[PDB]
Amino acid sequence: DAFQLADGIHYILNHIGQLTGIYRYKYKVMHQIRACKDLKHIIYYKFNKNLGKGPGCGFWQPAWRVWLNFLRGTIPLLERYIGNLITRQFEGRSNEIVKTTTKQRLD
Amino acid sequence: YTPKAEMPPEHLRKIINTHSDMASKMYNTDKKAFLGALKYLPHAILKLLENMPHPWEQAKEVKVLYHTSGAITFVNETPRVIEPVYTA
Amino acid sequence: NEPPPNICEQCLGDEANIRMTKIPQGSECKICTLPFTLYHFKTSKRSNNIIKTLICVRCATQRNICQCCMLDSRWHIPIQLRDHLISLVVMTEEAKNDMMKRFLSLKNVKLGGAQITSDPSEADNIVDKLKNILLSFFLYNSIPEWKITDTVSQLLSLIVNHKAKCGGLRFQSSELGERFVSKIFIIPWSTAENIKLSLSLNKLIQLEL
Amino acid sequence: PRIKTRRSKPAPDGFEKIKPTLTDFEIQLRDAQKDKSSKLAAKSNEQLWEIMQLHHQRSRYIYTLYYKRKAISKDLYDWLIKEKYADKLLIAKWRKTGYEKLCCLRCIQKNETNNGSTCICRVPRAQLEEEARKKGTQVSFHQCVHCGCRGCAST
RNA sequence: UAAGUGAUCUAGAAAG
RNA sequence: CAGCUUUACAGAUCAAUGGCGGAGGGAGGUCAACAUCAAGAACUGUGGGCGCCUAUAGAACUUAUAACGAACAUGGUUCUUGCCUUUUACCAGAACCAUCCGGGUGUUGUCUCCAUAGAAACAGGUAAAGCUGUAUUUUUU
Ligand SMILES: [Mg+2]
Ligand SMILES: [Zn+2]
Ligand SMILES: [Zn+2]
Ligand SMILES: [Zn+2]
Ligand SMILES: [Zn+2]
Repeated sequence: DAFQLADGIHYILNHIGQLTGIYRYKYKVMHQIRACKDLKHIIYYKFNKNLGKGPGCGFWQPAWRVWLNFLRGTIPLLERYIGNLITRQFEGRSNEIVKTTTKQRLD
Repeated sequence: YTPKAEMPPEHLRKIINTHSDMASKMYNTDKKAFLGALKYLPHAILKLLENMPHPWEQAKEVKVLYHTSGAITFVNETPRVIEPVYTA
Repeated sequence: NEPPPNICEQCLGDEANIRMTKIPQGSECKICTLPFTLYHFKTSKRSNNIIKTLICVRCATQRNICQCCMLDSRWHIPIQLRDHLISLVVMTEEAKNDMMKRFLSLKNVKLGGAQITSDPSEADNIVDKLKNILLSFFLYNSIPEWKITDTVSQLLSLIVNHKAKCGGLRFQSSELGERFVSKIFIIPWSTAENIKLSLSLNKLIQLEL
Repeated sequence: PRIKTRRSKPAPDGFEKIKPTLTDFEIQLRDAQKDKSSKLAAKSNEQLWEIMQLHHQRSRYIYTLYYKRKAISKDLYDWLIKEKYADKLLIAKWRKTGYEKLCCLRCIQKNETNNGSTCICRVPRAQLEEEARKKGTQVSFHQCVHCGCRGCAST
């Protein structure tokens, strides 16, 4: 149903965290996840005032917005990262220079 | 200069379908293109997500750019609204 | 910074305007396998198939050759042949190795002969020197079959072994053969003694292996 | 066409008459939109070309009925335009001079092309042929790589 | 004659 | 119901002077290219007076619980923290910095959809729109 679809979307956006590992690989998505959770808490309490506890709360908007904004940051990072990887695959580095500012190797 | 040709969606669909079972020396370059496209796949994702049809909408038509190789497809339009109306 | 493309007159075309695109580090040169700018031109607008440059400018300079034709810049002869001529009046040894070829390319010595071709002085002198220097039926009794075939045609499947020297021509028509006989190197049907002996020897040779 | 979602009213008056003509087109499109395992670049291109032609044809039919024949209401035409059926830009181009026989819009995007010019299809057969004659060679090009358009020109 | 209102960190994946 | 200024009007002599004049589009595209948008509350020229005063002027946009966003991401660098004990990946604050998702404004250029006139005022009318008016001591009885 349309309502069901909406609810599903909402679930996805809140549950990104559980639904699929992004956080594993980049653990600042954790902030985003937290924000989403907070929104859910707020939104659900607003939405289920006189109405009781259960699934079927739509109103995915703020969560969606949050995810969009998160994606903004990634765009850049991914373009450096993924792009770099593809470059490597086509043309794979010549003479890298290690860096002694590392704790290891300094001494 | 002169704007982009509004292509038919049919063409796009056909292109997409062709690059499913892609394993000939034909489209060697298309594979390369696809590989390259990872660069912009997150951008594409962001776009598509942004255009998500809202629950007051059965199905949104949306502007689309796509590499003629079939490697990547960006939803092009950026969805703006009359704020109060949107809120309502 | 980049040097210019060295494309010959016959290479490039017969027209007073050609448009080409440069593709910086387009392909690796065939000699050196080292990135370089591809120029590729279409000769006449509509005449099919492009003419991409196959070698790096440096390599061309070294060999003194068209970047498309792979022929001498001056005389338009294959590198071997041009070099061979010079030798006759020393040739280049392109080192066919992954690493070494690149090194060779980067060297700037004009490999071998190229110098002579480049200079009006030297090329001309060489030319002068060269000038001076210059100034059914079996078949029996080396030359190629494409010549034999031509000869046959003129006279009007054609098997010929060379170790044997025994050419069994089979026109498969009584008309062609009877025309062939009248219109006319021993040629029977399906110093003569010496010839016979030689033939026999050849046959023996063929048959021992 | 797009999918109906109660956005625009089902159709104006004379759609029932033309619908069966432009519903043949849909079938053709469907046949086109799929894995024809072309196994070959030229062959692959051909299907795309065919698709393009089909797209053009429907628009032409619509255009023809609305402008040249003038047998369809303005409102209906507008509705069609709004829907994905016709191509609006293409129609506009057709309406303009020198672009009446026009394979597709991207054959006259001068920006696109490597050499700053239009597609060859736009050259009238006459001129190319003449050039060929002058040269020595026969007729040089058959169809462009954007869309199959043997002699697109208005002549 | 007057107690007892509210402040609530976190949060996993790889390689080693 | 008077007066003057403008349109809509004949037929003028058409000087006189004005004003509309090298008199020729409009509406728009999830269309471009360029310029420019954090600075002494901050703008740009113009001459003149001689890098600064004095007149001219112009001025679109963004700003006072300070900003192009009633919107909010991510990087990089140091410093300090926290989980920790290897790093990435992280905690959270700071300072510089960048990237990004966007935004205007102006000028062109295009794309689309609708359209087509090269001359009218004066003497004053006809009709309609803008404003003013309603003799006995200081204005004109
Ligand atoms: Mg170790
Ligand atoms: Zn040449
Ligand atoms: Zn065409
Ligand atoms: Zn075309
Ligand atoms: Zn064409």
